[PDB]
Parts: sequence; C-alpha cells; structure tokens
Amino acid sequence: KLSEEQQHIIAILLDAHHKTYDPTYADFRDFRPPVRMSPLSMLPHLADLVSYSIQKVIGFAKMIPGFRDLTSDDQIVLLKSSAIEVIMLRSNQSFTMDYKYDVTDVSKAGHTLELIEPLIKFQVGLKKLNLHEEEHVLLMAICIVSPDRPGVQDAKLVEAIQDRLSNTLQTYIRCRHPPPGSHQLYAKMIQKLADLRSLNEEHSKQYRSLSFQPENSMKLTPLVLEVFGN
Amino acid sequence: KNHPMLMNLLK
Ligand SMILES: C=C1/C(=C\C=C2/CCC[C@]3(C)[C@@H]([C@H](C)CCCC(C)(C)O)CC[C@@H]23)C[C@@H](O)C[C@@H]1O
Repeated sequence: KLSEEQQHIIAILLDAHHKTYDPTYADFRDFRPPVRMSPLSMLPHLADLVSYSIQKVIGFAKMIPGFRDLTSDDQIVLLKSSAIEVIMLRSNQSFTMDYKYDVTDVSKAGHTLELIEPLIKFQVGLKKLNLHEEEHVLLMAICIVSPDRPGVQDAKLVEAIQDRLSNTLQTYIRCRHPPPGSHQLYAKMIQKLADLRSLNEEHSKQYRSLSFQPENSMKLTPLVLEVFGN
Repeated sequence: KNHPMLMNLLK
C-alpha cells in the first residue's frame, strides 16, 4: 500500500539522516572540551555540541521533500521553532537505558530537573517505542514541517507538506511494522511531538534565564544566540 | 531580528 512516492520519501529521509548524523562523533574533538569535577563548567562543551547539531538539523531539513518549496522566511520560522525538539529527538539515538552525558552534566550547563526529568522520561518513552529508523526520520521531518509554529505565513502549504509525510508514516506503519509493536504507534509518535512542545517551552524558559547573564551568554556560540535567541 | 547565519545555511 506504500506508494512509489512514499518509498522515495523514505529513502530520501534515511539518506538525509545518514548524511547529517555521524554516530562516530568524529567531530566532537573540535568542540570546547567537557569539564567535569554557579560553575557551568559544561556550558562551553554542550553549547558547541548543540551549535553543531543545529547545523546538522538544518542540513537534514533542507532535504525533506517539499521543504525547498517554502519561502526562506517560513523555512527560518520552522527551523528556529523546531531546532531544540529535533535535537532532543535525534539524541534518542545516543540515549541509553567523555561524550556520554548524564544528569549532572546537563545541570552543569545551567539547566534544572524541571527540564531534565521530563527530558529523561521522554527519552525512555521514545526508546520504548523501538522505532524503525524509517519511523524515526519521518518523525523528525514531521516535527520540522509543523504548520502551527508561531510566525508561519503559508501554513496551508506547510500543512500540505506535512500531510504528505504523515500519510507516509501512517502507511509505513500499517505495511511494514508488525503488531504488537505497531499498536497505536502513530498516535504514540504524535504524543511524543506533543511532549516535545512542552520540553521546548521549558528549555526556552531556562535558556532565557541562563543567557540573560552576559557572562553565560559569552560562552554560547553565535549560531545558538541567533537561533535560540539573544 | 535578522537571521543571517540561519539564512546562509538554508542556502
Ligand atoms: C545534541 C545531540 C546529543 C545529545 C543531546 C543531549 C544530551 C546532553 C543535554 C542536551 C544537549 C539537552 C540540553 C537541554 C540542551 C542545552 C543547550 C543550552 C545550554 C544552549 O541551553 C538537549 C539534548 C541533550 C548527542 C548525539 O545524539 C547528537 C545530538 O545532536
């Protein structure tokens, strides 16, 4: 029931992901180093990791079928509002139940359990879905092309692009994901997108607080300041 | 605000 166009969409998103997610971390050596022992000793390293990852999320987004047909303005609004959520999603691939990060490390970048507890709970629940890589990359793409992001102009078009991806995901689940694993799986994936909105909001609140201090803002990168705010 | 870096990466 998966059409030729749906198979094509999935192949494009798998490759896009492979081209932008290096599971060897060969690039992490170029970040400011993690420091472990208001210290914020992990802020330089994690700011560089996040800045790097925003670059990768952008590379992935550019390859989402249809994303190129949006105006540069709408592409901007969609990336700024989704970047932290796609970083959280894509990090599920390194999450497990110098470059392994624990709760203390995130604390040492200026964040609190108000963010970190729900974030770990999200990563556990996502891991339990045991998604196929096809599903994982469709979910990141659906997250990016969300018509309800504030500031979207041509929402109809964004919606149309997202529907094509949502329909692909739903058909993929029916055709390629065997029960019991597949039971309510689409609704569960959409619930994760809802969970990400709440995480986005709490991250934004803590980010505004930590970056309000110029000494911490100094430790971020130019891209992080531009995307997450300054 | 402007987003010159994001604009440049989006090509
Ligand atoms: C990034 C990636 C990775 C992990 C992500 C993590 C673990 C550490 C804490 C992070 C970085 C969370 C922090 C709340 C982000 C804080 C950023 C800032 C200090 C600017 O407010 C969000 C995602 C979390 C590793 C790899 O999966 C690539 C991925 O791409």
